Amino acid sequence: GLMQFTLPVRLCKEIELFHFDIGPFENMWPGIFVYMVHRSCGTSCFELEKLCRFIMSVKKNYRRVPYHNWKHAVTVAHCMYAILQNNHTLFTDLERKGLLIACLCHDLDHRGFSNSYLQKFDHPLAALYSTSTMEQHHFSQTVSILQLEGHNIFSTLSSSEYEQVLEIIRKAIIATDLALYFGNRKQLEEMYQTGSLNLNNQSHRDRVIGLMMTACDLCSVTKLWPVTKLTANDIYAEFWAEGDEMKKLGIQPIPMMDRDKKDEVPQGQLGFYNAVAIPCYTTLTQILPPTEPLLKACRDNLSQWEKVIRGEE
Ligand SMILES: Cn1cc(-c2ccccc2)nc1CCc1ccc2ccccc2n1
Ligand SMILES: [Mg+2]
Ligand SMILES: [Zn+2]
Repeated sequence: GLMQFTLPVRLCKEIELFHFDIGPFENMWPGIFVYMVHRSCGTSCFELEKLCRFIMSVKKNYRRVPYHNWKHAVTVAHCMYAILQNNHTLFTDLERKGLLIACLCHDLDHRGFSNSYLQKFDHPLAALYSTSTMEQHHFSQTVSILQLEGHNIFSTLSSSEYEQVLEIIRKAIIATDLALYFGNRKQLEEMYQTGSLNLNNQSHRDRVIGLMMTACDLCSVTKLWPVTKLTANDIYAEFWAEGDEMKKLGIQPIPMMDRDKKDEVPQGQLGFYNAVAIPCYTTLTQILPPTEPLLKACRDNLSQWEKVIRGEE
């Protein structure tokens, strides 16, 4: 009850900032998550014994893949923490509880392959989940872990509150399918620009939570340049492996996944910032003004990729 998690002074201060990097000490990550849950939600939100046991089962069910790994799960949870903490009064008790767990669980048992590759391979999961294949799987794994003995962190919620929190987590995880982001943001764009956006409209909250999930998921682009640049290596390590597997199926991959076209990376990064990242943090900054530092950091990183193409680095 009176057992608080306390970080060293540099982490205690920097963790409140959007561009915080969780560091290379894997054994500190669970404690960092618990710290964030306690400040974001409260020390009474979860039983510490169950929470700690949930965290370690989630960790065990992330694989040793270059990018879509346990570090990614905690990083995305930390972007969510920073959004919630800078928007104190905009979110319910259930939403703060669910969204931190949603972020931690959002890539559970990821294999380092896209929905497209599961489809072309004809993987069993592609016949079970025709669309947002991996994202339905991540949610399926989340329910299964919550259903392990002494793992039900939501046990002190009522039946209605429990169903509500699992519906928040389900929508939040499905929303991390980037295929769904483009239409979600367009609708948010129209709703903001015609002034019809209403945060007491459940269907509108869902969309806004959705864009928050995309923003947290892409948050590598919002770090200081050295972190962004080194994370890109891990991102392309998965893509190129997938491109290798494409070539094994007798399918030339897209250039993004073809290691033979490494040189085009800087230009591919420009497109993704202009097509995906900047639009995402822009719409998010309009709806939630205090998330402006993500847009700013993302613009700074866009400029760094522009400097790479100009051979300045
Ligand atoms: C779209 N596109 C195409 C290329 C590309 C094309 C040809 C040759 C090399 C590359 N690269 C990308 C972006 C890759 C990418 C995808 C998701 C990300 C999420 C967070 C941070 C960085 C990310 N970067
Ligand atoms: Mg994912
Ligand atoms: Zn992710």
